[PDB]
Amino acid sequence: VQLQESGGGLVQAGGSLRLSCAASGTIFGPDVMGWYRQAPGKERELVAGISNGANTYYADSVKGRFTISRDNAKNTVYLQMNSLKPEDTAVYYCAAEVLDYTFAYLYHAYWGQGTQVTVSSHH
Amino acid sequence: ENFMDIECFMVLNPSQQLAIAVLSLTLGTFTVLENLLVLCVILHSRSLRCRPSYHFIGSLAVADLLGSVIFVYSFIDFHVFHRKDSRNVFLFKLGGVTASFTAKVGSLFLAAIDRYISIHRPLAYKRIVTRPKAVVAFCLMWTIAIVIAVLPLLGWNCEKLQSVCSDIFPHIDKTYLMFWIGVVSVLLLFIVYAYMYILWKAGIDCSFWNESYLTGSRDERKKSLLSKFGMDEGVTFMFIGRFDRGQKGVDVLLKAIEILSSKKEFQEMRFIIIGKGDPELEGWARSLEEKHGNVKVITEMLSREFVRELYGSVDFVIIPSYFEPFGLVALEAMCLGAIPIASAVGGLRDIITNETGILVKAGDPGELANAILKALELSRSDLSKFRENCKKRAMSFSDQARMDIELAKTLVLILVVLIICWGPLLAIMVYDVFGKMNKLIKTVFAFCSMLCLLNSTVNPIIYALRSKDLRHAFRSMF
Ligand SMILES: CC(=N)/N=C(/NS(=O)(=O)c1ccc(C(F)(F)F)cc1)N1C[C@H](c2ccccc2)C(c2ccc(Cl)cc2)=N1
Repeated sequence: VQLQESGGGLVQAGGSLRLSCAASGTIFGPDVMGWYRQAPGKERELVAGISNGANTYYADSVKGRFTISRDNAKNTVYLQMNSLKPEDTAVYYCAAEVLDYTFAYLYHAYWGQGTQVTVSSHH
Repeated sequence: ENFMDIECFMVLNPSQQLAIAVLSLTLGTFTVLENLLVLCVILHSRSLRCRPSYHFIGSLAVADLLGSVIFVYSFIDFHVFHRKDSRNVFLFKLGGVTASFTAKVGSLFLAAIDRYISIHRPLAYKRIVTRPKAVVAFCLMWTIAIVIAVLPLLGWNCEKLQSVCSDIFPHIDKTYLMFWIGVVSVLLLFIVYAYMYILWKAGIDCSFWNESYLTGSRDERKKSLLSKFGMDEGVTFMFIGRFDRGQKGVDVLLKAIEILSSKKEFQEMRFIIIGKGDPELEGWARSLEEKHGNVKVITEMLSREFVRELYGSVDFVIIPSYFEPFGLVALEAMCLGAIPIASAVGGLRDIITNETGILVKAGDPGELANAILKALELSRSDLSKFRENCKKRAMSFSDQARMDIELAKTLVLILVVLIICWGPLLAIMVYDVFGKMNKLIKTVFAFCSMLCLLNSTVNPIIYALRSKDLRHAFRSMF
């Protein structure tokens, strides 16, 4: 499969941003999808995840300010964030896992290239 | 030179010719009324046309209608009237019958694809197979069947090409017939293969997490497993899942194990932890594995039957995840009689009740500690009531899969009835393609050509006998 991301750059503090990630699979592509972030010189953190409907997970530090949506007609994920804070300047990756129904331990995870998001409070 | 050649086979005396005519008329009328009954009970039911899995039923009935009404029409123009049909009318009639058969085969094609997506990709079924996509696919199949039927009407009759053409079908060229029968035969054999594969693979996988494949008893298997891990008997706890921060709370479990390590009940609490991932959590798990003798950590990849053996041997299973969209691990644990102590997040909220396990808060080592000591206290009494309650709860989540298997069995039955009905007829066209024939083969052609109308007769009987929802909808009208 192949994943393409869009929406990176610099954002003024307090603003909002849309990130888009599109996947090219053969049968529904990814069963579950998610957004990861990596601060410079820090480990990756789970910031968003969704499969369908009301199966959304946001971390405790981004709950109430990050919303995730999935479009199934084009097989893509959108991340909306608002009221950005300057600890969110990170490289964002798009992760897409297919998981097997017969065996819950099996899973295949695929990754995007990642886009740099720099939120700046400088006036 | 005419459609509906009944003047052949002069054995039929006038004492029985009227009997043949009236039985053909009553059979055609019966098929038409059955098919319109199927359509009207489909269209007067909200729950039947809203499910794409039943859509082909309507399609199948419509195809059978194209074999019914045309037959009745063709039976009126030769006995009741005596209108000799031209080339155009014969072409239209033969095209209608061929379109009926090709639409039946294509409806079985789309039904087989829908069955595969429903059974063997259940997570992707409710998002791939939508009503507009199914309607579009059925319309495309019907239109391609119509086009390939009406091709001789557009200039593919045998008098146009000035070449040799068939004798049992005047004004029908040989090449069109062999191409049509080749397409239909190839599609039919593909559908037989597809249904066989769908029913075969789903048999070995739908019923896998059950104690019927596990020998011995509970305590004997637990003792053998703990001796295999170099431990004594005791209350056993299990974790299986990914080693990462954010998805599954393996670090929550490790913190809880560290907290219980300082207490006086840790000698009666064995722990098994299976998984792999980031090296830091792996190192923490290995450090707790070497610090205490009653904590076992496995990293290597395991077989599915080994996990089935593990689920029915241990007493409790801990699922302290943060994001669980499906909770298949809880289903596999509870099907084999393993009481879960899980986090109330995601799909784990609506699977474990207050009598089928213990629920904790997400990412709470203290609450996990309290629940695990409560489970230790609860394990002192008998536990078979909780095991049977968890088995009854988890077996109730596979009811949709069993109905999908039953629908696939019904579809295999419809396919083999269609195969039996249209087999010898298409075999007569095969033998027409390779070699000539005498009048006896044309006679048995005319005799076995009523199997099409018989197939149209017996399809609604199968629909009424198999489908409980269709039966209840039919009983809702009166
Ligand atoms: C020349 C000939 N075979 N025509 C007859 N019957 S018949 O008039 O000979 C005849 C009648 C009655 C009886 C009896 F006794 F059983 F009642 C016997 C023979 N059909 C019947 C059958 C059909 C089924 C559905 C719709 C329309 C027609 C058919 C046919 C099928 C498939 C293809 Cl691809 C081509 C054609 N053609």
